[PDB]
Amino acid sequence: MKGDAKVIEFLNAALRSELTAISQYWVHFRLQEDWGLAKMAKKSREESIEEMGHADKIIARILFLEGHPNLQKLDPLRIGEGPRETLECDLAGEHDALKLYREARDYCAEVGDIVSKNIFESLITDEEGHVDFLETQISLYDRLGPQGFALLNAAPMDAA
Amino acid sequence: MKGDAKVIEFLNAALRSELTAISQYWVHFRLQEDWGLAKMAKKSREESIEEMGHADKIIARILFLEGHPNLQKLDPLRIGEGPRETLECDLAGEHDALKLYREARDYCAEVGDIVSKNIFESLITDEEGHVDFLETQISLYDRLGPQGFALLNAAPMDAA
Amino acid sequence: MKGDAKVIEFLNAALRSELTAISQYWVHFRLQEDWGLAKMAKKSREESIEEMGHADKIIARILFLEGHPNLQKLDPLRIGEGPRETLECDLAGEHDALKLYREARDYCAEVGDIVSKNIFESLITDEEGHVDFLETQISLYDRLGPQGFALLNAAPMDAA
Amino acid sequence: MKGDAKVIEFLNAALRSELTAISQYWVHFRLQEDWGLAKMAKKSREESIEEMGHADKIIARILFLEGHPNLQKLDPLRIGEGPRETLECDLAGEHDALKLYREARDYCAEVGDIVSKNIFESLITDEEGHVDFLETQISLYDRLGPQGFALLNAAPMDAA
Amino acid sequence: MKGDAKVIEFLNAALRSELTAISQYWVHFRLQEDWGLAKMAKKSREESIEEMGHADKIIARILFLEGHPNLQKLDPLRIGEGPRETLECDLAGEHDALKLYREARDYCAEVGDIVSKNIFESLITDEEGHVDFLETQISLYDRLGPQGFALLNAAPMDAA
Amino acid sequence: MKGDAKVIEFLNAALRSELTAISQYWVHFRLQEDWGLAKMAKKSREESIEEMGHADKIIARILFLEGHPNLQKLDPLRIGEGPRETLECDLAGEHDALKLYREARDYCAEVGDIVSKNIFESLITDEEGHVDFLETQISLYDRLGPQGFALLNAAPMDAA
Amino acid sequence: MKGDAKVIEFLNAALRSELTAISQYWVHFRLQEDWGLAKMAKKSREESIEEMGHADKIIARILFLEGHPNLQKLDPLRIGEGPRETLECDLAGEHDALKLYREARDYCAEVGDIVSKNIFESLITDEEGHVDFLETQISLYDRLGPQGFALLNAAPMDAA
Ligand code: HEM
Ligand code: HEM
Ligand code: HEM
Ligand code: HEM
Repeated sequence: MKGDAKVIEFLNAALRSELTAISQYWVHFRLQEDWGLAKMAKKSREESIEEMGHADKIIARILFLEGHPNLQKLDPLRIGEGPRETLECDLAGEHDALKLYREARDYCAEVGDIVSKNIFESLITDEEGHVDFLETQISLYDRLGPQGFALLNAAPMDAA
Repeated sequence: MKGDAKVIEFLNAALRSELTAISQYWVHFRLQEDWGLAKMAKKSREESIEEMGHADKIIARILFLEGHPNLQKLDPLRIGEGPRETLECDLAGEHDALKLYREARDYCAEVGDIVSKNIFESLITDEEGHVDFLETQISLYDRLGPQGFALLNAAPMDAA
Repeated sequence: MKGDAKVIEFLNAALRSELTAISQYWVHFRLQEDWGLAKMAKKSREESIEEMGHADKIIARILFLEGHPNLQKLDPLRIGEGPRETLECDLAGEHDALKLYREARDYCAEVGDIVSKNIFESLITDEEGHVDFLETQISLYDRLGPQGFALLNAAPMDAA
Repeated sequence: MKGDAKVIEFLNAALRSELTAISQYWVHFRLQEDWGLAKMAKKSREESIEEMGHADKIIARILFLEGHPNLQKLDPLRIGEGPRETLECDLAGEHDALKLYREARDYCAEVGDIVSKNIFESLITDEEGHVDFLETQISLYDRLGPQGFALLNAAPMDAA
Repeated sequence: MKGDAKVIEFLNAALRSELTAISQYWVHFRLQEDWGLAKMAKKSREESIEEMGHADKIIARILFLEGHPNLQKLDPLRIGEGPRETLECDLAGEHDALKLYREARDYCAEVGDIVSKNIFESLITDEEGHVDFLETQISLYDRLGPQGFALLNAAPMDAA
Repeated sequence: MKGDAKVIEFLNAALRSELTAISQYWVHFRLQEDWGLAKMAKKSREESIEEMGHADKIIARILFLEGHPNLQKLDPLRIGEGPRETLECDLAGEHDALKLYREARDYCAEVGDIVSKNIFESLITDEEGHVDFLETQISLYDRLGPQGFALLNAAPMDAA
Repeated sequence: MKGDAKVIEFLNAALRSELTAISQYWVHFRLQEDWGLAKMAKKSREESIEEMGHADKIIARILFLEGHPNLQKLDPLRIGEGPRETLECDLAGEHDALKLYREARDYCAEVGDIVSKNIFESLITDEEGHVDFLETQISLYDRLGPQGFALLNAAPMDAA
């Protein structure tokens, strides 16, 4: 089914946004793992794998609309150099993604592409979910303090 | 453990090579799925997920050597526009990767980084495995013919 | 139990014939596997393992008759360079073996070695079984055609 | 993948070495069985089947490197005429094989064929394992004495 | 079905041969048991029960051919007075039986009694099996020596 | 199999290094247990038992090469007097061991002792694994702080 | 609980005695394994692991009494060069240990350290157990003779 050229552009931009999130979360997972914050690390791994799912879903929609998925580049990565910074960087990436999705979503509605519109409403919904979580974690980070938060998310020497 | 600067460079190049393979295989999976060649598609999905594993393994080694993993860019993608071309493109990517790995591997040996050396020997071994498979598939493609090969790797209308 | 010198000669010739078949079938298995004709390959592997059994059985009979089993040489191998040729080469080897077994069998009867005679009748029976199969496969090969036969005996990319 | 002509030569020589071991072990199994040394016989059968595995593995590597596996001939067989001699003959064959493998292995390294190199390191490792075992058995043979060793490896009249 | 008078004669002679073997094996079982060679004894018991089966099979064939089975007498028994002698006596009895069976077998063939012929081929086959075993045991006896062989086939004081 | 005198020297040095690690880890386990840091203690016990395995493996290789394993002495022990010091002492011991293994490993390669070489590559790989872990733990120790780290690795009064 | 300085000295001497036994038994296990005396070897492995338990128990008591466990040295090792010698060397080590334990035990009683006293009574009891066993084995060794004993404790070629 031939799709609206601009909807395809939006989908490809969202895809690039996702590919960026995937790598950012995965690096954070690895980084957090090496810091000994296993519990924080597992969450990052999960979020990265969630984005992989979004990316796949989007690539399929692009092909169906007869466009060409472009995974050649990523937007700028934001790698935190510490526990709190990674939360900040991930949150920063979510806000940019939500901005982009709300925009794409409005355009899909205007052009009448119902299915593509709902995909963005679904993505918007998932991203607000991550935002909710990160905000709660950042809030808990300040309340507990650097050491306390690290303790809560660290693994004992005899773990796994 | 501080690592040899050039070993880290090689690891980051191998990582970029892998991130490229991951996306190339995934696009091929999606493309093959839309062509109705489900069986060919599932194989591509598997190979893409194998590369994801390699990438993760490499990022961890980089962090351990105290380097910084860089997933900001991918090498040029090779997207086939048909069944046979995708096999060709994937095979082309394997040869470039093997070339790079044999090079990195020699350098690790020369510098004495035993563990990093074996990682490249492991990657070289896996890639020769994929090459073996692709060559057999390309050979089978020419023997069966375009239609015959597509038939062998297609899914009936009542599938899954 | 001391056996008839010539029966032992026949047994050693049959053994050499079998050792030849074992290797011919095994190479064909490997060759067919690399061609992507897995189903054809599995049959060759089975036949090779059947011959291994015959060989073992014959070596035991030779030792019992107090002779010396000689596995130092094989008769000329017939390696096909393609699907149909391998069927032809295997069929060619069966005919030579049957010829030899019918001869040995008559001699065992003449000399009165009942048990050795039945072993050759058993071998003759198994070989006629393989001949039956190969003839049916060759016939099916011509009916289906090169591509069709290869298709029927090929494995999909997502196999095993 | 086209391979180095000399690596293929080495692989075919190793193959010939293995085909030789297979038959030597199998004859020893049969011989030992007729002597009533069932326990010694079962070990020989196992070792013969191990070599069969090595041979298969090597034939596959040869085909992948686009060479032609040659199973037409075997190196000279060494058939012991008694319990201790068979141990000696098998040990003699191991030393020749190890010599050949260490040589092939060095060449693979020099030419940079990593995978083929590791195959020879794997074979070298397995062969040193058999050598270890045989040396321990020969040592135990002299300590126990001909009759004692035969007793330890013999089966009672009511066995199996 | 009225049978050939001479085939019936042969069957009755074979029967007498078997009734003889049954008792010879059973006495040997008992003797060996009293000597404390339980493992040697169990084998003799098994062989005796095998012959019982042969005898039954033969009596049935005789009745079918409308002849009269005669179990009134046995051929001369051969009772060994020691471990090795019993093996010798049993082996001596096998050779006489095989001689008789090969003779009966030829006659059945000449007269065209197919079924009776195969019975003798079956008996010949079983007897060569026992001969094979006994020869291996006698060989093992000389290799191990009187004491060693007795040890291998003896039961500990706390057995069964 | 007679081995290279100097390879045996290296193996015995590696053995001494391992016997040292075994006792150092075990004392640390006991010490940490008495401090109430059960989780830290269990990890030390595991590492000590890992080294026991290495030691056994090395003693076996020495005997095979016909050398004489020498477990009469240990290198200087490094007993920490507190949580962080034990991590430091264990890390210090790993670096010395890696130094020794890389040296032995190069020599095995030079002399062509393939199997012994791989044992050192295996040991080097395991030790880099422990180093990775200890570095992550030391890093986590400074991030959490003395009290926080002790808390994370301590057992409640109602434990086990 | 601060302990009697001399009790701690005795405990550390007993510890050194045990660390010595551990290594002596383990070397004997390995040696016996290479000789092909698997059954004798498994017993040595068990005894070595028993001593490991004693050592651990003693180190814990030392720490509780606020002393410092010293595993830096071992008493002189006694490595037998043959089956019977290893039994002799192990027995020699037991007698020295018992001598030391009876001495430490008396001192603990005199000073009133009840718990430490019972530990030595427990060790004395276990050691007399090993002595009982070794004496029975040495006696059985002379009764059976070198070859007979080796036979009883050897493993067949098809073992494990
Ligand atoms: C940044 C590089 C990537 C890394 C490090 C990575 C890592 C992983 C790993 C190791 C898994 C296996 C499941 C598990 O570990 O629990 C996984 C699964 C998956 N990845 Fe990736 N991945 C990467 C990129 C991608 C991208 C860009 C795509 C394709 C568009 C993708 C799509 C998927 C999907 C859909 C799964 C789920 C598979 C399943 O569980 O059935 N991944 N990835
Ligand atoms: C020289 C004469 C040979 C004899 C008498 C012999 C005997 C045997 C026997 C009795 C089996 C039958 C299956 C079983 O026991 O489970 C076996 C298995 C096997 N043989 Fe042979 N063999 C011979 C040669 C070979 C050759 C030339 C190859 C390949 C180049 C080979 C490779 C194997 C393999 C891979 C198996 C394993 C089957 C499995 O576990 O799936 N054999 N052989
Ligand atoms: C000469 C003295 C014989 C002795 C001491 C003897 C001993 C034995 C023993 C102890 C059994 C009892 C069942 C069992 O153990 O399970 C057995 C089974 C048997 N005997 Fe005999 N037997 C003798 C003669 C015969 C004869 C003359 C025949 C037939 C002509 C014969 C045929 C059989 C058969 C067919 C069985 C198998 C039963 C079954 O498995 O269903 N036996 N015999
Ligand atoms: C001198 C060299 C030593 C060697 C070669 C050695 C060997 C072994 C082996 C192979 C194990 C591994 C686990 C298993 O087999 O299940 C074991 C277990 C054990 N070892 Fe050692 N060991 C040595 C020294 C020690 C020392 C110094 C101690 C303590 C002071 C010790 C205490 C133990 C304990 C308590 C276990 C029992 C594990 C359990 O059952 O939970 N070992 N040792």
